[PDB]
Amino acid sequence: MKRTFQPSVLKRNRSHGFRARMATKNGRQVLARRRAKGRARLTVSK
Amino acid sequence: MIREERLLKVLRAPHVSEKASTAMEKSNTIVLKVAKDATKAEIKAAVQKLFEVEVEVVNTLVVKGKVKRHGQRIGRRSDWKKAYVTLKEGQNL
Amino acid sequence: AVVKCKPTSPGRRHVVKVVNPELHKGKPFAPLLEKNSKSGGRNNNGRITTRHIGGGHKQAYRIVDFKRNKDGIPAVVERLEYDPNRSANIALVLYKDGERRYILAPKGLKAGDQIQSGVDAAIKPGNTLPMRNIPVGSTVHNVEMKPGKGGQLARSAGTYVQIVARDGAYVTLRLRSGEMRKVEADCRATLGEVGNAEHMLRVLGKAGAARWRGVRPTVRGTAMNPVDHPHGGGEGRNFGKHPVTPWGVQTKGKKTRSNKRTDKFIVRRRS
RNA sequence: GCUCGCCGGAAGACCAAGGGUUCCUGUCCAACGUUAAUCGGGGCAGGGUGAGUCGACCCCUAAGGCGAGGCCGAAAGGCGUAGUCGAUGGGAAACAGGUUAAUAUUCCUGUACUUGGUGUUACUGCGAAGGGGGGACGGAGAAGGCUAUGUUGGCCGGGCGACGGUUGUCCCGGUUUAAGCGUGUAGGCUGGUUUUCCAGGCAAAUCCGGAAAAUCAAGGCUGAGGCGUGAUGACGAGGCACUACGGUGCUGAAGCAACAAAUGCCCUGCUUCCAGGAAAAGCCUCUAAGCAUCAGGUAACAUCAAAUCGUACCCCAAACCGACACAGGUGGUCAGGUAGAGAAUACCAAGGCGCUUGAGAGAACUCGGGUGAAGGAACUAGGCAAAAUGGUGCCGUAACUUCGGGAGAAGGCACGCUGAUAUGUAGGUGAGGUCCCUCGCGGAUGGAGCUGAAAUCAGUCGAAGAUACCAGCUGGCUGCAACUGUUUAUUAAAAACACAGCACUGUGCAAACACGAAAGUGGACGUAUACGGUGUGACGCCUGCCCGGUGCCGGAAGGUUAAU
RNA sequence: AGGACCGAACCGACUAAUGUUGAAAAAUUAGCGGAUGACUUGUGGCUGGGGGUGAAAGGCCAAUCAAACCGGGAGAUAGCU
Repeated sequence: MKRTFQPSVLKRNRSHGFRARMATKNGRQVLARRRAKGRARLTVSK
Repeated sequence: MIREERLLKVLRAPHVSEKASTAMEKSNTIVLKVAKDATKAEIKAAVQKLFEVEVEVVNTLVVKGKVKRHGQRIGRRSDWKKAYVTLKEGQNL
Repeated sequence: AVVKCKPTSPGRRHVVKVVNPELHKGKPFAPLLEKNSKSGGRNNNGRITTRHIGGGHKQAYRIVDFKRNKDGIPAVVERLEYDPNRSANIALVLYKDGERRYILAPKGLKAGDQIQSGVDAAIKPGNTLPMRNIPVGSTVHNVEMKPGKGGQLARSAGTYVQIVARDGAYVTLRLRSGEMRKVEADCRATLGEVGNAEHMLRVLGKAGAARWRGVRPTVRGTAMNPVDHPHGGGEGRNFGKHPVTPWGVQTKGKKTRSNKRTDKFIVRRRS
């Protein structure tokens, strides 16, 4: 059956990637919480 | 021209294997590990000027590093670059 | 020429076509075409603002000359063409100085026919000229509402506007609505009536024909749940309410004009 | 290794996405593998991915994103012009053969092609975020010409055969060759050329558009395939010499023709139909500012450059998405034989597999199937399930009907094999020869050869000739819904939703209406034959009475009536 | 010609049986509907929570939907267990 995760790298990055978190106020606050929690990978880039 | 300070840092090791060996003893090509940011003009110039031979053409691939592990600790090795340096008819090394 | 299709396969049983042998079978004139991307009924916020729109055939826009600015230069009608963006047909015309333009095609106008815009134009169908020079009681289409702006009244097929008065700087116009409106008399207008009247006689025949003009289905309000439409719910068919829009405003009677700026120009509302 | 079975429009082959070393070799069997394991997609180590031509990057753009200024907004921020990004689309160029354990249009051999830089030489008006062309583009249908590919004959090499026969109307195998370059064909489109003039293409224009003449009747554009060359080369069934028996080298015959034939190519064509079918760059042209014995343009030759990243391997799957080595999901490409209308179906080729627990026994019972005396719905909520029907041709076919249907109504008959008509016909294709020449990829004649239905007559076999697989059960009365469609992903597919059609009502354009603190945007580059809302729901005959209540529309006299 | 007819791919999901600590958190097998269209599909884009989208089922919005998920107010409150 066709499950929910149908992967695509270009949609992974355009959607949840770094240049797209940095592109706005609230994604920068996301990166700030991931750095402050102290996190090995911030976004999902590769 | 390429400066000689750049041109010394490019070639890194001769690559020893059996594909390399049959490339030397069968098709004049010496195979050698180069700098990761080394272009084909740099490798050609560096073999022209550091082994004093005449290079016909260079072919460069980039080899991806293998994820090994020690114990239960993984790690990728490291990517390197391998240059197939096709020499002319007059060569030794 | 309207044609009833023979009833092979339902779906064709009720279709009436409006065929026109004088339309150009071929490609339109290219440098008066441009891209017309379809929207889906959705504004710059992405949201559906006008419902029921979407799909349909790909269409190219045709720059139709509504202004009719080339004054005094005659133009022969080169051909007539199908325009997908309108109810009427468009005539491709060729001015004497070698410029082609598309105009709305009036009623009698065929290929090889002289039209002429401007003040000293002859009064005959196809000639755009200001309404201080048109006689009272003449059918007139493609009417401007502000001088220099372009035609906006009576553009849809088979539609005309009658000039009934010339009191001063204004002409009283019986719009196709039935409404009497004052327009400034310097506004150009094209003589005759616009010419595909039989457009209204076609009957479409099946559901997919509506679909291919870009008209998605209309779910009626009473078939929904109360969360969706004010008509909603009820254990079999159940109306019981005064009929409203999906936003609660009364349909079936309730007047929704509020302008106050253009009420000066309305002599009598429609009836 | 020999047999046996399974897939073969896939369970073969090649990719994209996705994964990321799973690829290949050596080595180990702890754990992982639903068992054992010497094996493995497991552990450990080593190896492996070679590009001017493939793809990305790059040039150009769609939807859409972002957006200097800007308009807007308590702030955050919204929208958006110039612009700038964004492929799933447009834009230069390589093919055959060989090779590795593992890469190959990348390496090697042979033969090519493309775009830029620079230099020389000959001629020369060049020049844009500007003008024009072009790129540039729908659905369906129909043939015609081809090819891939296949079949048969010829040729060449080999065999004459475990059991009757098999020197022949016999058996097995091979019969392959590309890009590029040259020619220009079956088609398809368009009249061509010269001169003058002009309110158009923001300016200019020799370009485009337009208006006059004059002359010629042809020119041009495009185009599959074939043919020639590439190629006296490669490949080639097989033999020969050594053989770490794994193979390794050497040598190597024929290498043709006929017919059939695509869903591929001519074809972005042609015919037709409404529902009227991207953009921008490369490309070709025109000039403006400027530069004008310079620069630049064109042509030939030479020379240099073409960087960077991807390239392993799986990819309908044990490697991706499904927690699993999961009976599920996953886009594109190639598509052989026989029978067949066919990409169905049966059996097969190439190729790949036998599904990572086995050995027995042959109880009840469960699951998947086969058959069944007589009866034949008696079962049951209900013919649920099963059984039955099932092909092609011809005959024949009712009520009712919107005249289309109903209709494949219903119901029948024929069907294999052999021989003759006819040492294979009708038809298709069509050589050599002959005739003419505007002479060749020509047309006329001619029929050799190949292919080849279908029908009749005669005979013969079986219980049965649509023999397997595949492949309608039919009829009568009636409710609802007109019809095709849509819907409760995962107990409801329906009479419900939709629908064409009808009506009412709003809406005069800065439209009503909707999203939006606003700007703005959709409505719509539309304009009342249009658009929005509401109900009803093809079609036919129709749609009666009630305005007291609630709503809406209209009226303005009087009563009451806020801020002030 | 056709929201035409029969029928594979392709899309679907009408019936039955199995399965129901499944091979599978919705499938398999045998039949079944559509199959040139209101079709189907790939790649990208857009719409967002009292909001979207809806041929309307209160369906769908990441195995979640009469108001998603995450985090916080937050140790809500619980005359109840």
